Amino acid sequence: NVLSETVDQTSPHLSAALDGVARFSETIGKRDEDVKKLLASANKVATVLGDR
Amino acid sequence: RSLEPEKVNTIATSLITIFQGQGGTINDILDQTAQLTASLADRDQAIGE
Amino acid sequence: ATASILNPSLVASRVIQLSPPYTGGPTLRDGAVLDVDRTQVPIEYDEVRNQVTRLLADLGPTPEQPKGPFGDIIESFADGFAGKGEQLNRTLRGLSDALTALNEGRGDFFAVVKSLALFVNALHRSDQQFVALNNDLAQFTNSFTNTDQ
Amino acid sequence: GTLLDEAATAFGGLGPSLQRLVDSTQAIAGDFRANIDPVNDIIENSGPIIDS
Amino acid sequence: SSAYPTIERTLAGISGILTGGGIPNIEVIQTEVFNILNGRADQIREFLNQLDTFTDELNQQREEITRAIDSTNRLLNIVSQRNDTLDRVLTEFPPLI
Amino acid sequence: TLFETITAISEQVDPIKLNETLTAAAQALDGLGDKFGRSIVDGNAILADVN
Repeated sequence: NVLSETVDQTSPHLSAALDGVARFSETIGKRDEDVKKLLASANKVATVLGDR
Repeated sequence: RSLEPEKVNTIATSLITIFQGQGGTINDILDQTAQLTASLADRDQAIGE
Repeated sequence: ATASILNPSLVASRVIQLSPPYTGGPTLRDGAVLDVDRTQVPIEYDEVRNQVTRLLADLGPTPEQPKGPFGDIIESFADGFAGKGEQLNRTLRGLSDALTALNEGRGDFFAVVKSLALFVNALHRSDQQFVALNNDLAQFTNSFTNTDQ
Repeated sequence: GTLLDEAATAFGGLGPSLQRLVDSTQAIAGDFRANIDPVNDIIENSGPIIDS
Repeated sequence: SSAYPTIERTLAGISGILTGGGIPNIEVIQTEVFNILNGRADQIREFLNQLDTFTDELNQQREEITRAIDSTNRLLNIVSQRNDTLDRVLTEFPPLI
Repeated sequence: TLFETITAISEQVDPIKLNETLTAAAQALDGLGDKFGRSIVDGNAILADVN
C-alpha cells in the first residue's frame, strides 16, 4: 500500500524530472572524451598550483 | 526459493520505514531537480564552449 | 547424517531417508541417537491448507480495498508509469553515460580537489593583502602612464 | 499488460548501462566521502580570495 | 459457444511463464535489494530528507549558476582566442624571470 | 472459473518482455547491492556535511 500511494503521489511530477535529467545528462554524456581530457589537464595544472 | 520469509520481511519493514509519508519530499525533489536540470541544459552550447 | 521423513507422493508409505550419502570419514556407529536438531518431517496437507487460506485472506481484497494490495500496486504502477517508458529509458542511458564518464575521470577530479584545497587553504587568509596588492599595482602602473608617450 | 509493456520499453537492454551507472555512483560517493575535508576547505575558503 | 480452460492449458501457460520469463533472476534481484535495505532504512529516509534540502538549495541558486556559466564562457572564449599570446608568454617569460 | 481466471491473468504476462525486464533488472545490481547501500550512507554523510 505504501508503494502504491507513493507512486500515486509522485507520478505527475516525474516526467518533467526525467526530461530535465535526461537533457542535462546528455549535455555531458556526448562530451565524454573532452571531459576526461579536461580533468587530466586540470589535474596536471592544479597539482602544479597546489605544490607551489 | 525467492519467497524466503527473512528477506521479504526485512524488505517490507525497510520500505515502510523509508517511504512513510515521503510523497511530499519526493515531489519536491522531483520538481526542484527538474527546474535545476532544465536551467542547466538550456546552456548546452555554453557548457560545450 | 540427517534422517528425514518423506512422503513420496499423494498416497504412499512415508520413509526415513538418510540424506547425506557416505563419502568417507567417520561413520554412524551402532546405537547412535539422533535428536530433533538433525531430523526432518514432511509438510503435511493441513499446514498447506492453513497457509494458503491465511495468505489468501490477509493479502486478498477487502471491503475497504476492493482490488487488494497487489491489484492496487499493479494499477498504480501501470497508470503512474504510462507513457514514461521511453523517457525513463533515455534518462537512464544519459545518466549512465555521464556517470561513467565522470567515474573514469574520478581520480583526476579528486586530485584536482585535493590540490585546489591546499591552494585555497594557503591563499585564503591574505584577502586584504590581495586587495592592497591590486591597488598598489594600479597606483604603480599609473605613475608611468600619465601622458600618452 | 500495460505495465509489462512499459517495463520492457524502459528496461529493454539496459543491463550493462544500469550496472555501470550503479558502480559509478557507489565509487563516486565513496571517494567523495573519503575526500570530504578538501571539499569543505574549498567551499569555506574560496570565498575570501574570489571576493578580494 | 465457448470452452473453459483445462487444467492442462492452465498449467501449460503457467509453465510457459515460469520457463520463458526469466524467473531465476528474481531470486538474485530481491537478494541484492535486501543488501541495500538491511539496517539502513532510517539512513535512507534521512538521506531523502537531506537530498530534498540540497536540491532546493541548488535550485535557489540556479540563476547564479547560469550567470557564472555565461561569464566563464565569455572569459574562456577571450583567452582561447588569445591562446597564441598565452603560448608566447609561456615560452619567453620563464627564462627571463 | 479458477482456471479461466488464471488463464486470463497468464495471457497478459507475455514472458518475452518479462524475461528481458527481469534480465535488465538483475544485471543492474548483479553484484553490487551492499555497495549501493553504503553509497547511500556515504551520500547521507556528504549532504550532512555540505548543506
